Amino acid sequence: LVGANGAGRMRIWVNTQKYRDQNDQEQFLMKQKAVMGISSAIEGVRCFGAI
Amino acid sequence: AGLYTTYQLLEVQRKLKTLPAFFLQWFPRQINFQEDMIAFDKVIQDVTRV
Repeated sequence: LVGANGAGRMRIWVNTQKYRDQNDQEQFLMKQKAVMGISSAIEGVRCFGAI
Repeated sequence: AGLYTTYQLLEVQRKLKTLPAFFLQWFPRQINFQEDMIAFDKVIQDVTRV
């Protein structure tokens, strides 16, 4: 959804993956009635404790 | 003419109706088996679970 000279651009993704619940039910991974906008500057960290 | 007329016959006009293969184009494999039945197996493996 870009403007003219690479300005104000939006990339639209649609996600409807369905994981199986803890209680063994179908549930939508991305929430279906919602809009999420995420950037790569969230800089997330995979934490792993002790086994 | 006289008793009855003469005739020059042209070619026979044969209206011929066919039924060409539109649905068979998705059925490519042919199996000519002599046995009784045909066994299938379908397996669904649910992995997408937390």
